[PDB]
Amino acid sequence: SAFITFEGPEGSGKTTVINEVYHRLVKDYDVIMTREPGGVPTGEEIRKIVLEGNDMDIRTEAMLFAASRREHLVLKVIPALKEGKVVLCDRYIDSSLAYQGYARGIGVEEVRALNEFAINGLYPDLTIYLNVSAEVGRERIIKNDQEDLKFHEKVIEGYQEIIHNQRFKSVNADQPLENVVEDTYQTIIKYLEKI
Amino acid sequence: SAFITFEGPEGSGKTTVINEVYHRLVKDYDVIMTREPGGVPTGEEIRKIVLEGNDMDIRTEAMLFAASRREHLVLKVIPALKEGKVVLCDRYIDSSLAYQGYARGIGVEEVRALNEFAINGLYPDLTIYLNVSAEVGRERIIKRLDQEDLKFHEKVIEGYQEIIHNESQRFKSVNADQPLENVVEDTYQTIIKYLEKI
Ligand SMILES: Cc1cn([C@H]2CCCN([C@@H](CC(C)C)c3ccc(C(=O)O)c(Oc4cccc(Cl)c4)c3F)C2)c(=O)[nH]c1=O
Ligand SMILES: Cc1cn([C@H]2CCCN([C@@H](CC(C)C)c3ccc(C(=O)O)c(Oc4cccc(Cl)c4)c3F)C2)c(=O)[nH]c1=O
Repeated sequence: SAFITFEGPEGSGKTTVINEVYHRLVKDYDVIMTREPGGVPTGEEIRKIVLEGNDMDIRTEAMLFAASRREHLVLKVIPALKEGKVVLCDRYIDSSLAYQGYARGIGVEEVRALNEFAINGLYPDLTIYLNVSAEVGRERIIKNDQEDLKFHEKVIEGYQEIIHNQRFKSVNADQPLENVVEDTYQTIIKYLEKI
Repeated sequence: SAFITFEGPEGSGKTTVINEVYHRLVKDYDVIMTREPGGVPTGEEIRKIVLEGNDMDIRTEAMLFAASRREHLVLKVIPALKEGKVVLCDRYIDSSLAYQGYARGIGVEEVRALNEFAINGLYPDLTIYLNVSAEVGRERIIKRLDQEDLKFHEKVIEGYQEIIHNESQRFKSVNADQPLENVVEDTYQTIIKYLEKI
């Protein structure tokens, strides 16, 4: 079994990368693709509260992302890992650290303590960080507003901080998407072939 | 002026909602309600080709929906917007993305390329998505369905979910699982808030 998370800002090619890597890994592994809340009923109800939120307090929002994360982990991820699956998970603890911790300004250490309560030591085996520059990410976002640009920059600064302070494998996401996919696939295969 | 589209699967109460919201808005705004082809002659003739189709190729069907869309946009929508009107439109690009792109399986990116050729930058100012769960929607549709109809209905909803996830800024999702009086009220309030923001 392997619990592989994928992290990055928007415009990092993360959607293309996880989907193409899934289509390649499925030939050899029992693999699933998921994202929180991932169809888990309690998580889905929590997601409704977050998305129906009118100017929700940022700490309440962080605690709801954390509760959705625990439900998804306990009812979807852990059962799949027990079946020996390779779990490809789009966003996990590091998204809360970059978005709630850094970009929203709650503080990375405070959001870490919250998320460590939520995951109770179940950190990923491998975390792919799609390392995109703010400028390349901006162009992909436009294809797919000073405040929006500044928020995108802060998310990237937050990710740069989290990795500055073992499971992380940084992939150059400024390359064309074909190369980002190949490098991510090779990084995952190298890990899985080591058990 | 404002160009407002309404989207949703069948069973979302979309017909009832737009007609009721339109009736209330008419008292206060220079507003019109339309849908494609909406009486535009070329659009009506294209509509006949689509509805008389005998197992029509899904790509041909998409191009005809896009051709009706442009004729309606050029002849009805754009002149009304130039006259300063609020235009309420029942189904637009996102219907093609969810139905032809996702549910019929041509591909959302391919159908978006087709429809961007048709609308030539005229995306809605606001799109109201009547967000119904597959289960409530099914129950409204019955107010049983075969396995092919349920699966198609579920794919349309999945498609809309994916389209709204990748382009949130334009969309305002209204909970359509609520009784229709509340869906009407939430939609009306969302629109008033937007129009007063102009
Ligand atoms: C996992 C994680 C993500 N993110 C960000 C990532 C960028 C997208 N962003 C929002 C944007 C919208 C509010 C405009 C966003 C976008 C889409 C959705 C949806 O599922 O449709 C969504 O809902 C969710 C998602 C996950 C859990 C719950 Cl409970 C609700 C959502 F929150 C959430 C954090 O900030 N922290 C985190 O831990
Ligand atoms: C705008 C749009 C809608 N839809 C769907 C939505 C659900 C209804 N659905 C059909 C069902 C019938 C075949 C049983 C359906 C139902 C009624 C009619 C009519 O006008 O009476 C109809 O004709 C049209 C409608 C619009 C343009 C043209 Cl050209 C022909 C029609 F197609 C069409 C797409 O799929 N893509 C799109 O872009």
